Amino acid sequence: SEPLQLASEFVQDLSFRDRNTPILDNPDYYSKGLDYNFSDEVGGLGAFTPFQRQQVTNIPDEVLSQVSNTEIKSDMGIFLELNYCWITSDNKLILWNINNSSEYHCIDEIEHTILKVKLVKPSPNTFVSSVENLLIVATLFDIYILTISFNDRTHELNIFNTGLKVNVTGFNVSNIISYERTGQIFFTGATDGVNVWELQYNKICLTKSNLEETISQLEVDQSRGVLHTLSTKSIVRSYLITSNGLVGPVLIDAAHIRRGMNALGVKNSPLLSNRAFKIAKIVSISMCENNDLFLAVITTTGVRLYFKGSISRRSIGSLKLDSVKFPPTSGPLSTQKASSTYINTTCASTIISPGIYFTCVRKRAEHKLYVSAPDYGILKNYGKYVENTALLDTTDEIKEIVPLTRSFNYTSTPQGYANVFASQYSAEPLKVAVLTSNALEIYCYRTPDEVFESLIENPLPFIHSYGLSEACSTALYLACKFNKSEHIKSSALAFFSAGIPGVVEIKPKSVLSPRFYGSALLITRLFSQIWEERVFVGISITRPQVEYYLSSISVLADFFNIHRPSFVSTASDAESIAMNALILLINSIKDALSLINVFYEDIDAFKSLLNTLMYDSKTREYFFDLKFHDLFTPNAKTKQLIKEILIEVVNANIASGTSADYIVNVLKERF
Repeated sequence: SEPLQLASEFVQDLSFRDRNTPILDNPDYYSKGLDYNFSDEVGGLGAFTPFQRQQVTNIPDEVLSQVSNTEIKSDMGIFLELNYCWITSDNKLILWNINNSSEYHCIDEIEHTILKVKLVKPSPNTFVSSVENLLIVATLFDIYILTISFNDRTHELNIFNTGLKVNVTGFNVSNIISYERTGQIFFTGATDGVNVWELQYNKICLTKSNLEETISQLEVDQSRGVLHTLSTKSIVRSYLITSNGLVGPVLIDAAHIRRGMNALGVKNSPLLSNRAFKIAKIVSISMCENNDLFLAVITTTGVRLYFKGSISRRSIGSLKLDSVKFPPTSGPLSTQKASSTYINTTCASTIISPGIYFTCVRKRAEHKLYVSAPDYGILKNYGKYVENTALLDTTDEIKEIVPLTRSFNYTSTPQGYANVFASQYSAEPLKVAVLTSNALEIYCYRTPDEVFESLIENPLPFIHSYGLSEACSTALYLACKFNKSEHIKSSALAFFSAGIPGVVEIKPKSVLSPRFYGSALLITRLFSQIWEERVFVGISITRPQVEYYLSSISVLADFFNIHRPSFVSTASDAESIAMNALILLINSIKDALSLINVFYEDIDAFKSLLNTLMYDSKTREYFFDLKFHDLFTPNAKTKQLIKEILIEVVNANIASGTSADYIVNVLKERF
């Protein structure tokens, strides 16, 4: 009955709903073929284009000039962690900043032909455990380990030799990879078959697979600690990484795959025939994304094969083919079974979590780049799996494809994992780097707001795909959004307030209107990360974060304070009550964040005061377990505690000038 608790309950119900959206992959989603929204032209999907090319950065001349002379071996790649690229020519290695390309560092401490470079995490129990990353360099004779870090002043890259050096003369190292949880480094040699070695550094290398020709790829399941190897004969071997070594392997081969396909009821695909069969790429799947799925296999025909598995303490089960996705054409299974759209697919192809498929196709006429992104909104709105698949701009041969940012997954559980609509505001904007022989190309993911923006003259397909509530939420966002044309803002506001006159109405029925649910969704998603987190530990969130949240909620506060008489003052009155409660909630959140903002002006003094103040035991305990939502909708105890605290911030000389005045204004008004 009380507004703040009511709004709080709404917010929490919606947060629950956001955390429990369908799991990304399920065999039932596409057992009878993949529902594609496909275009073989750049920009062809129009509004629902998942990615757009935003820049092309050439490999700098000053960098290429030091690669000019290369008699034997050249290679290049992207360092996922550093946002740096690298080139090797014979014995020299050059790293260059993706965000600069005037800033480059050479490694000259290397005598012989470089075979492999790799970025890796340090082991937890070492003298270099503090460093962010290690750079492993393997040549014909040695493995060198360097540290890479950032200077805290000139902000340039520091690269230091650790002094670690490992003899690998008869190896010809061909692959390097790490298990990050332990910092273990596994590697292969081109002259040691399918054997897996390990490098330990407290220098020695030891075999793990000694008492299917050679290994072409190593892949680690970081969430489970599983090691997959892909060999030149398209055989996958999986091992459980344990403290006492590798347990396995379990195998996937062409025969296993034929058995699986026949068991799935899908028979005689020309793309999976014994002649046409070869594996381009394998990519592990996190148990956070799917509890059962262990591994995706990309074939040279562009087919995705999904395998489930199971692991115990010292054992690993054989992988079973759970599902298959065929290329798009132009159920549809029967035609997708024989689609040649992705013939042939190269090993530069990859899958970026969650489920985003970058397909590097080489025709026999020419390089084409495709991307397939699951339509998350459709999945959570309808429980239906649809991929938006489009041709991309890149025409040059693709060397590597790597995400430059963290994946925008919403939860760390299969439920709600791919809810990008909930994480669109908090997650880092997804950018994907495509390295070719001439340039680095950056592709940016298009969020719901941009989709709605493309559909500003007619948001009907947005509503159709994503639902009316999401449409109102995004319209509110765009109506408040900074740096937009007046046309876009006024159109978004018009939709939010009136809907589409004569076509779509926004109103409560006898449930509340999608305008209310949209607004509430915005509030819930903005404060998703800090809602259930404790306020005091110092304060659990930094000062720039506090200013961020405060600014955001201030924008919303002003918005609703202005357009209030249109929403407030039986279904209609229920709507009025809910909306009023929500607006009060917004203002309250603003108030709390404002007090925290005041606290952040002299944080050392405030920490001191908190130390001396922190009063029987149950109250200091009640204080240190206060969550942000406890401050957003405070009970009497919280209110009196905060009152006392402010009283001390003023009584003692912490709050300076306008701060303290603002505080006594607060104590006077709402205390």
